[PDB]
Amino acid sequence: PKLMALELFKPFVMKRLVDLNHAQNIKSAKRMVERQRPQVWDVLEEVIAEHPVLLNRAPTLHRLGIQAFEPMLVEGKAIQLHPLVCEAFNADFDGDQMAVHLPLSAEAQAEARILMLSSNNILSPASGRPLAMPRLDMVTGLYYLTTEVPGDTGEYQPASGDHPETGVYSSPAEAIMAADRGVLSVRAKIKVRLTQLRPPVEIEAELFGHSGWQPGDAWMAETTLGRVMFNELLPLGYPFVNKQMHKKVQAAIINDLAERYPMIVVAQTVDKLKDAGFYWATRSGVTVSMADVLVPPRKKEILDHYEERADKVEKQFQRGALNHDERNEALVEIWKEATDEVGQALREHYPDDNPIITIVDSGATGNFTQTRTLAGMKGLVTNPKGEFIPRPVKSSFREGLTVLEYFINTHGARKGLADTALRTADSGYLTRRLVDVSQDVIVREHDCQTERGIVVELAERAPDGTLIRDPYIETSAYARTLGTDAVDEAGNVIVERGQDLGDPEIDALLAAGITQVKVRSVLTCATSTGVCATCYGRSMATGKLVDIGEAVGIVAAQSIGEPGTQLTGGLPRVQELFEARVPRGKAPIADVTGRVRLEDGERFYKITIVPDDGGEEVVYDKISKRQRLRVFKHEDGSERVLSDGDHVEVGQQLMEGSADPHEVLRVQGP
Amino acid sequence: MLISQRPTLSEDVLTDNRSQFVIEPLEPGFGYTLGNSLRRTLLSSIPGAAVTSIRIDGVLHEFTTVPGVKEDVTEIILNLKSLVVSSEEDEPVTMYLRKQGPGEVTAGDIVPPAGVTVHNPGMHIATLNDKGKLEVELVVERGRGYVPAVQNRASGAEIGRIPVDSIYSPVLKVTYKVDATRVEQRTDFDKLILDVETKNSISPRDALASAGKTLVELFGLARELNVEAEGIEIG
Amino acid sequence: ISQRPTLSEDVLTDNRSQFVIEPLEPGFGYTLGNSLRRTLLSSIPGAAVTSIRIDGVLHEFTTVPGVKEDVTEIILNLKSLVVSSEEDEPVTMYLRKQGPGEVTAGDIVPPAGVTVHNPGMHIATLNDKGKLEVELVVERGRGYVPAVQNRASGAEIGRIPVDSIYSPVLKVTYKVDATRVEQRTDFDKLILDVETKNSISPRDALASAGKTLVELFGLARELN
Amino acid sequence: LKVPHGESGKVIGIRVFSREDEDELPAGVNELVRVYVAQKRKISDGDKLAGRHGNKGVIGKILPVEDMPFLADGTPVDIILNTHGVPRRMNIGQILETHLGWCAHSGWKVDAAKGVPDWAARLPDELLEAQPNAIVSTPVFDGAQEAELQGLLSCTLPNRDGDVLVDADGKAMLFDGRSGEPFPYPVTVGYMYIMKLHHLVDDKIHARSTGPYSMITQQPLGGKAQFGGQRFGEMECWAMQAYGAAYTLQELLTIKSDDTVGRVKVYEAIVKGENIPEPGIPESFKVLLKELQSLCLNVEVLSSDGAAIELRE
Amino acid sequence: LSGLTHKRRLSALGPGGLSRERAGLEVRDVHPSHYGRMCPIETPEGPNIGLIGSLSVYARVNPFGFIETPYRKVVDGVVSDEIVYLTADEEDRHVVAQANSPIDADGRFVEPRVLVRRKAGEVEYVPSSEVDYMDVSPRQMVSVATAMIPFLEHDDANRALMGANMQRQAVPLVRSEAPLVGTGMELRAAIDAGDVVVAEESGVIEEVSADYITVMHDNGTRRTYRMRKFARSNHGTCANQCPIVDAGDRVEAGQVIADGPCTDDGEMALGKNLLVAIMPWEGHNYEDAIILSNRLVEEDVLTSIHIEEHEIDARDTKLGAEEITRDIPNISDEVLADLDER
Amino acid sequence: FQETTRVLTDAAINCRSDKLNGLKENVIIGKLIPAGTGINRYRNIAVQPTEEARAA
Amino acid sequence: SNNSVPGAPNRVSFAKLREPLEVPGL
Amino acid sequence: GYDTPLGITNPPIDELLDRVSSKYALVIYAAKRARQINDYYNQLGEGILEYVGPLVEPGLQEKPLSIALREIHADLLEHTE
Ligand SMILES: [Mg+2]
Ligand SMILES: [Zn+2]
Repeated sequence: PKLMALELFKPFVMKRLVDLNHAQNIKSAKRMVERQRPQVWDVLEEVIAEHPVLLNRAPTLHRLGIQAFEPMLVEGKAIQLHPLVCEAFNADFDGDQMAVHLPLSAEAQAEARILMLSSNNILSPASGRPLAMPRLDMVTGLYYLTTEVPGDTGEYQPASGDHPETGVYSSPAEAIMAADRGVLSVRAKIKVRLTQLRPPVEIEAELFGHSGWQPGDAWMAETTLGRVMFNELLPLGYPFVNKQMHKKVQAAIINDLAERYPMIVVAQTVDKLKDAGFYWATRSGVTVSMADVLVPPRKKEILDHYEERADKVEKQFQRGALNHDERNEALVEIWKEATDEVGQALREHYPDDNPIITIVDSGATGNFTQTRTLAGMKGLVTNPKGEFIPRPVKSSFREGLTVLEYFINTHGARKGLADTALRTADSGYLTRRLVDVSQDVIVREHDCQTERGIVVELAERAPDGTLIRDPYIETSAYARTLGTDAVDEAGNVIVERGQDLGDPEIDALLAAGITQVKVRSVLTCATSTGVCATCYGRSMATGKLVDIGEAVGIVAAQSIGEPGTQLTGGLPRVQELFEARVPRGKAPIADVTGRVRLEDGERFYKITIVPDDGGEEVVYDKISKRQRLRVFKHEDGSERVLSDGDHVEVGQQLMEGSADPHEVLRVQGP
Repeated sequence: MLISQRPTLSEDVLTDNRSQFVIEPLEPGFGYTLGNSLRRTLLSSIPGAAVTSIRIDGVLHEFTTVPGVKEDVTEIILNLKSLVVSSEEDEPVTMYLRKQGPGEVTAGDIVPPAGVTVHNPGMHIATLNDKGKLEVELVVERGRGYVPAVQNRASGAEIGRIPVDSIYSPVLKVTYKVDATRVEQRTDFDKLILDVETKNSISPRDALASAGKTLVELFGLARELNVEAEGIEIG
Repeated sequence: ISQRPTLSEDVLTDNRSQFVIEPLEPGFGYTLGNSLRRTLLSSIPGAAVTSIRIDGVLHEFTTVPGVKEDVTEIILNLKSLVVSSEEDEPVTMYLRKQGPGEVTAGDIVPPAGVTVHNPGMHIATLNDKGKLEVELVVERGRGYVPAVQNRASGAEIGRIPVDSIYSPVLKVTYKVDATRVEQRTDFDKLILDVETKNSISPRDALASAGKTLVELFGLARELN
Repeated sequence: LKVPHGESGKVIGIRVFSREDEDELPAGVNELVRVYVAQKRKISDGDKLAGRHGNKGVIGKILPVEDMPFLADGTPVDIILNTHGVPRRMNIGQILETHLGWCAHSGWKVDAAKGVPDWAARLPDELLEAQPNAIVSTPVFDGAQEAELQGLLSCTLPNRDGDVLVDADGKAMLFDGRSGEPFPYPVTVGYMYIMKLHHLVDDKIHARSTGPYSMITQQPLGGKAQFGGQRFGEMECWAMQAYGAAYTLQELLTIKSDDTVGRVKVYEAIVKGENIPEPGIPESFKVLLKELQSLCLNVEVLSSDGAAIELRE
Repeated sequence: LSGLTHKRRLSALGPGGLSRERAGLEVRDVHPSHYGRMCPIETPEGPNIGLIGSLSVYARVNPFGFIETPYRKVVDGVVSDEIVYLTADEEDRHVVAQANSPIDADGRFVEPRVLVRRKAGEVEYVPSSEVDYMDVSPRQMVSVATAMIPFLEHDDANRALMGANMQRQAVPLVRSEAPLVGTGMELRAAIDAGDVVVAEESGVIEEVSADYITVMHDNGTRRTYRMRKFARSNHGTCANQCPIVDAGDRVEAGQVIADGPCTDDGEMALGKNLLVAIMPWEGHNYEDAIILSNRLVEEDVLTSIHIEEHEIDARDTKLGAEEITRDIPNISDEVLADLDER
Repeated sequence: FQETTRVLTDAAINCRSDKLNGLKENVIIGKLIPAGTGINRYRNIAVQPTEEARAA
Repeated sequence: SNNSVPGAPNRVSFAKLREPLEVPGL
Repeated sequence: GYDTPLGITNPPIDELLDRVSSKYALVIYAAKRARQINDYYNQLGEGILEYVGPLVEPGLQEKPLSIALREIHADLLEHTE
């Protein structure tokens, strides 16, 4: 706002007013600024040019909570913002305020321009996946503009008889004119010649032999006009795409852009995509009305059938052959089946062009459960204890509930609201302690030269064939640093040591067929104080190797503590795990390696351990409430339940539960 | 020229053949008043000439490739539409293209009668293998805008004339963005940025001048409806 | 192809009027009408009150004896007064009444050069034993200016700044009739409907809009 | 007494109380004056609006009248909501109300030929016909049903020009006012009752460059009426340490807050144009040193080699 | 509305009661016996949730301190117009049915099996020959605030809570308008809030002026009602009253004659009627924003009035006595232009 | 953290000297924190124009 | 009809006739 | 090959980081050069033979720090450490 920028930048304005001879002395200049004479506004836009400020959104959770920015004067009395960074501030627009700080010295201005600029922090410190992506309306705009409908005007028509090919356009410059006139709709399949967009990695091979594609070479593509428009926003040289821009597709495209290109190109691309998405969302025809919400016509039949079953069950109870617990179980199962059935019917009924289905399907917002509640039927509602009411809620919010049904729904949601209220402080209580413990960890030396590392399983080769990708690949060893060169059973090495794992490196490694890799970690880092840069790995915000001196403890503390809000085990489990108290389950372990035998009775469990190599069998006595922990025996089948004769290694957990960290320490090692 | 506080001035930034025109500062709420109307006039009110329909000697049904050529009929059409022309007489004229023997066909091989010219002879059209006869008849007409894909659907005969959509206007692509800027104290005066890319027929500045002339002549009809009105003056 | 310069036709009703422009190029009868609408509703000069003085009062948030409505409602009613003027200086009008009745805009006494175009309006309901005496300032301009842009003058304590709505135009709309049968006979006929506030006849407003747009577009025709 | 930072308006009433005029007062005082300042606020950005069904929101932009989309008749809409927020919250009721609002605004006349229709069987005869903008009621857990509302939407009166603006489904064909082309698809339009919550922006916006300082702690005052500055909580301290930012943190803690010598020096340097001088040493540290020395614990600050230093002056 | 709802609030905190940290999750959620006594939807959304409730519409308090609700007497498939008030235990020991169950115009049930609530919150179908009591009105369980929300049964409970907690935060505007779709409760709400002057005894209007209204009774006695103008409320808004009647108008006792703030024609009006459209629009209403037309700022459809108060007081110091004076030490007269001699 | 008297007196007896290598202490005093742009490696950076650049 | 307060504006309502008693003194 | 950057961003951070090993060093590098430039611009009014001023043409009264970063990017400035 003007009325605030004239207050933060008061001394600079005074100086430049006294300099340009609009005021003789400082006192007159200060008077002029305070009275807001029409001379000042000319100076104000000059002084604040490219002078960054800092925006913070109290309370701040993670290191992206305070970010630099460049100011722009604007009318009104509110601080505008760029939509993409809202998720960075986790701030919606119900009236949440923000604080503005201003740096003065040359050091502070340079530091705010280089380190803390918003355009440079696109990558989340936790995972490395960019968090500045199209979010709510951009997603549905793009999902509309890139959809294809098989029955629209201007569609492709193969030649037949006296009518030659209609629907072939020389260049998209002509296609846009055609759409403007009113003959071509932007979602109809056509063949168009392209001259600036690199064809997909496959078509290029046939059409060009990889002699080298160049800007200016022509080819022909079967697309809609929409995908041609959407690919003109991605950077020059990125291969053409042909896919409906669901949420996941955009995620993948943005990830590739982040990995294979500098940050600036990614930022400019994301801005262009936002602009196009907003401009094309308005015309999407996404409107909600009472007509769009449609009630399935077969609901009555299903309701009466399951009601007949339920009343028969209740009569069988009235005959004395059933217990109350049986009554509750039978009714719960019947009504769960009924809700699933009406949900299936509803999913079938709605045409794909419904605004509700368009909103929920393209990954914008919500689930299908909310739509089922809105249209089909409520289902089952909870109790203050935590059980399910035997009586269901047949009515749907479109059709309107009754007094008693609404009463029970009211009984429902207040518990959730109270839990949401209570979890707020417990989310950050952990973060405070974590930052307390690990504030002195700083990258100090560039290397340790020590080759001790750790072993990580990249993938799995199932006996069925080919390879099975490890689900934990993107966390455990996605962005580590190697310690030893990568070579397969063949004599040709694939990746040399010291080369950080990326996405191309990981994919190539999996293609060459490697399973276990040795990588450098931070546990084995050999330095008395702090850690080492190389042993640490690749920074999660820059995307390249971490710099010397960067604080690393605080980043980890924030990263662990931030997502604690979205919990429900849980936060107490995390607290127990870090504080390392004695666990509740208190599972046993195989202090001596060997086979396991069951001698348990009905009251307690008496389990014997027969050492493989001499030794003496060691027998544990425990409670019979715990079940045996299934051990993947040498038969390679983890479904083999623990039994006498199963073969286990040293320290194997015997029954289900969580072990004492101290015993595992003194048995195995660090 | 005093009632308006500030007089807007049209700048110009050039590149190869496209250009950017900046107008600033317009009175608040005028950027979209000018941008969209100016864009539409630029696209669809600049008279020019274009190829209407083609005739090929040896074709009965148009789907199959012409004998003795490499590019299909469709690629012939796509190459031919891009070719630019410029005629003076509004009545249609006819162009003849003749080629024989192995080699390649350029645009310069078109022999135009008086009053009709081709501005980019160096355009690849088709490749002919050994012993290939290619005789094409082009119909060149004048007008404005962009005709549909098929100029005439019910109009036809056994002559084999193929109707072809034509891009009459010499302007290809026009986009515009509207930003904010400040004058005096109010900080919402519109500034218009207009990007225009055209053919080799007309330089962009001349196209913009023609568009402005057309629009002012249109609004003069509303102006003359009453001789004496106040309005607003600018410099 | 076809070379027909456009033409305009006028149809008149009581206060609103229709204007038909034809024949326009395909896909161009919309933006033209939209430009006319965006100018007619924002840049038509007019005249309206900017300040009042009431005897025996100092500020707006109060009342006066003998009147059924306090000063705030008097200002609110006086806002929608319709006044037409041509002098380029702040002119002054008076309004006084006494005794029971209904003080309406008809009792306004205008000096030379300004006119009031709605004697049937209602300003206040004057009870018995209630005087009323007000003095009005009328200016010219365009668009709209907030009242507080006038308080900086630092004049006497009695003057009450008042908002202003200089725009006379009330409602504008359009329709397009498209002859689109596939031939060279495609055109758009634009029908523009205009209604104003009984102050300025519609044709004059349309003329003002046309002149503003002509002046604006003229800067593009000049070469380098 | 001066008007606090932010207030404005016109004085409308002055109450003066004096002890000598037989008026009861608290002991120790003689004259007490209350002055009332009134101001007529408007609506702008930042102000908070809300419907009745808990769909709150904040004002984002106040477009000129000609930019708003307008119906076919030519009346621009007064407010534009968003549709991505209805299905998630399940406050579908507002949609129903919106439809009914239009049915109430333009009035309806159900056709009584061939008897009353099936959906008009239970509808009381008072609601068969209604004049324009005639108010109606709808008791909770009773009142208008979906069939009745659907029937009403199809039997609405035309406007003064013999046109029906809305359709059977409840949608209408708007025109984009910013460009000119009609919207490709019909949109939902109706009348809604909208309030104005009491979280106004003008009592939240606040700025400070250099003003009063507290006389006890040598820190700037708090609150808005005291022309104070903004709290800098420890979480921001962690967030600044995370970036590797050092000079910014030291400056935000030393020469801006409680360096009694540094602040004047930096003001003079800025207003004169020279380089910002180095930070001094915060008053909090000197307070800590005095508190420690008052407990008989000799604390001194050594130099790098080992030579003793003093922070006396 | 804010005052009316504030007067009926039931608070579980306070002296002699459990503290904020004493309260657990057992003393916050709705118990099945709240039906008809404490409204289950209205509650502050902050940390005090559950502890603070609102009394229902029809509840009244028995002499001992328990809360009674009305009921209708049903003998044997016959509904009587006698109304009997019951406490919690009596409602426990009997059987009760909903009020929206179909009834015949003669006074008999139609369907054999009707829906009935019973003890411990159970609800089931039961033949019509043993139903003891039938409720009065469908709105028997809602507070006053939540009874003013149209189409209440179509909204989720969570959003209905925020809908009921925002009418208690509105702001009176300069000139108010009655809503187009109301729920009928607002008339009684306004007339019992007490902020609208209501004629005590019938008569005719003699002198009506912006400051006072004079009415002569039938017997010839006279009365004069004074009306507060631009008086400060507690939260800074303006409390203004205006007449609606005119001279010579016959009025009857109990009829409203001067609406207060947030009232038009004696009905609770809090906001305006705006023409709305439902559509995303080029990103200015992304994530719960709202776009407004400039017409609202023009016709001041939504302008309010705020009145602040400032207090000064001069006490007797030990060095003398402070005194309100016009002669400030060394202050230029341009600063001191607007003061009087005092 | 806790029991300030205990740690204070225990440090007092031993005449313990604290080297400001941490982030809580350096932020209590007000010195540049020894992380990021505050370490001694970068603090004593000198910068001069190259000899190739000169004023004609 | 259903209104008990004299002179109040008429407000037609969708309802089923229900009148054992009116809302008590609030 | 990217679109020409606007305002603060130019010169882009990557091209800058090509010429300096570690970004923390870049911060102090730019800060010290900017201090020198401001000092020269301060003394040019009343003194001679100060530190050498900007090595590239300043625009219409732009900040010294922008000049420092711009002239690092063109590699007109050496680095010692
Ligand atoms: Mg919020
Ligand atoms: Zn290491």
